[PDB]
Amino acid sequence: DVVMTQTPLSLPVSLGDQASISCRSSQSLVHSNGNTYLHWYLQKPGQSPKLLIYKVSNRFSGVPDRFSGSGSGTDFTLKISRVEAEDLGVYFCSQSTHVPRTFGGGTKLEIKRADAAPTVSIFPPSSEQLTSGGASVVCFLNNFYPKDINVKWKIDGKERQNGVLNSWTDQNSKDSTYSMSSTLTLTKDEYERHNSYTCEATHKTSTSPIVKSFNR
Amino acid sequence: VQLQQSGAELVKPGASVKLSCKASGYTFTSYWMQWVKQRPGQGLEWIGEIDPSDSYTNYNQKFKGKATLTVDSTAYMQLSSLTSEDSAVYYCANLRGYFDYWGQGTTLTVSSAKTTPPSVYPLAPGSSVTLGCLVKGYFPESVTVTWNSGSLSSSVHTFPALLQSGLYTMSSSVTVPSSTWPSQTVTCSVAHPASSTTVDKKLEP
Ligand SMILES: O=c1[nH]cnc2c1ncn2[C@H]1C[C@H](O)[C@@H](COP(=O)(O)O)O1
Ligand SMILES: [Zn+2]
Repeated sequence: DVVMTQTPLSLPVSLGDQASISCRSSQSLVHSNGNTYLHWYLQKPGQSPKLLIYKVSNRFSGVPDRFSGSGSGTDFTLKISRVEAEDLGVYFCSQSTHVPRTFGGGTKLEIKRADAAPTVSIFPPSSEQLTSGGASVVCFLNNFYPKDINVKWKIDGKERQNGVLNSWTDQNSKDSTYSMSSTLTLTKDEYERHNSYTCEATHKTSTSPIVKSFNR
Repeated sequence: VQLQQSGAELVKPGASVKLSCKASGYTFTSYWMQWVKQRPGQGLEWIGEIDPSDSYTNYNQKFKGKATLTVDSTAYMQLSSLTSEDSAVYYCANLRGYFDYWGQGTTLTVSSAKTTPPSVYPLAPGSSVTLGCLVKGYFPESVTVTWNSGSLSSSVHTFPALLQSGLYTMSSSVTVPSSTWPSQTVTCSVAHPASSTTVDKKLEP
């Protein structure tokens, strides 16, 4: 099996700039028939991979010429001349000179953009959920950049560490920002014993923590 | 060309599964059908190919013991003696030069856990109001949340599911102009195919 190694694993790049993605094979991809079957795919989250370039530099139907492929033997380059928001995703190089067909590890294109502070929203457990004895209090930290953020839950001033669940979205294909939802899970009983529930976030954009709160 | 693929399958360890690929938009017989495997956060693995004019079949050694390719304009692939390492998305695809067409893939979950429908809870509380729906306690994965049957898509954020006590839980949020809610109602729709579930939740203050 030919091993394909891509460089790099993550590539941060501003809009309008240029991106170069590399791919090496453990051995020559030149078929005895003359052709070099090296290809490039783009996989956008939740979608099947889509072909960009086949046989090093020919473009599939509809692919624009901002994308070009180059290289030979064992070294190959995929070039994106002017990165656009919709280019984010993972790029895979694949070869079919040798059997079995093989793929690279993938390179995730990350868009660099201007810092954006998160817009925080706090929500109390719905009556429907209370009704069944559960009590999840949720926090949405929307549209921020960079992705590095920190969230703390405080109940009456006390910081609650256990029972919290955090999930981030992938970079937004439209504005290049990130989002995250932090959920604090308690029983109806514990919840009803206190008064204020605080969602605190510390992100590059503030110095002073961003705080959203609600008093039951 | 279009290659229609199942979508999801939940199977018990040790059992066998048979996935299907429905080919259209081209002469089925003209191209060799392929199969690729992709595990959640990793790269891709090639499995094998079959020729529709006859049934000559080639496989990668790693899957010699797991896959049995057959055809019909439906191409089939059968895995066997499944384990949690088989939990992955499988794609059927025509991979030949510029004739490159993939199917949407079938998310295959190998687990003993029982299919559990989700409980949907509405999340209600400037110039914009962010509303949401908490979808919790479901299995297997694969849930689609849409706002106003999908006509409200501009400000929607879908947060990936997480395991909380052997059961998944995720959320979705939508942001609308403040003056429009509660004047107009926004309702999130949650579909969980695996358990034939489609529950709508109206967001009220
Ligand atoms: O991906 C592939 N890997 C190896 N050989 C191929 C593949 N596709 C086509 N070929 C073959 C089949 C042909 O006789 C020949 C030239 O066809 P072409 O599709 O132009 O590369 O090489
Ligand atoms: Zn208290």
